[PDB]
Amino acid sequence: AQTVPYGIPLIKADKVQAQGFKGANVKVAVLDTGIQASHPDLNVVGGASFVAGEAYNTDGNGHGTHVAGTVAALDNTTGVLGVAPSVSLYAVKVLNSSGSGSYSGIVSGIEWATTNGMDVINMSLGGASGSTAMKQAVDNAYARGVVVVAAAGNSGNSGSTNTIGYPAKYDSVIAVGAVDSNSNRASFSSVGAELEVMAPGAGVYSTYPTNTYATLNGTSMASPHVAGAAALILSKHPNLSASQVRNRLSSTATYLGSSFYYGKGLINVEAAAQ
Ligand SMILES: [Ca+2]
Repeated sequence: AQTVPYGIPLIKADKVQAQGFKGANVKVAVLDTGIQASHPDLNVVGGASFVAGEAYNTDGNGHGTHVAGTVAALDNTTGVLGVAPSVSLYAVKVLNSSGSGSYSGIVSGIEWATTNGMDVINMSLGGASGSTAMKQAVDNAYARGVVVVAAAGNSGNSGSTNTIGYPAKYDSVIAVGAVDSNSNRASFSSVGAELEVMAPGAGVYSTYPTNTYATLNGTSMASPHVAGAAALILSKHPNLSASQVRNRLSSTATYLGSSFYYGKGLINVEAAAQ
């Protein structure tokens, strides 16, 4: 039996898929802790590792495999279902088994993706400080027509302070916040002026290391929902530029409240791709 995470119906991804658009021919790269490529519910086409001692196709953490599942868990009779199950999946390992990585390793990942013709880049990661090299790698991938999506951060609320991390904070990157199955913002979801859109990030069920599925909380689970949506929109309107895809996302977002806590609102892929 194949389970369908509340995340996909909530963003209306099920309606677009029903139309026949599943992200086919779109190249999405997940910049994470890698992916357990042997997982029966995932199809990794390629990737690269910029972390010493670890190949791109193994996930000794779980984070990468789970984020990858949210974007493209195969549409079969088992496991879960991704937002864009027909996407071309690339695993770019920029974080080690402990979920950490260096600026250089990440910059190399961003660069590799841009150079290898990735259409969408997912970065479920963030740090308190940015780097000018990271800022250029991102501004360029975006300028080169690549859709860059990043988790906004799990620093939650803290008085009236900006808790958005990098690279989510850079203009060429879409900062994704998290909400639960009731569309209520999750208390851990970072807040700040740079917040752009919200997506299911609380209790999301997805693929997990050694042929299984688990549930996790975090803006990291939210980001892959927006990356899968970008891929859906593109599988329908191949001619759109990254800038246009991104605008359709924030323009057709279901208003939830102040932009500081929700951005433009919960994404609606049916409205964005129409
Ligand atoms: Ca499946």
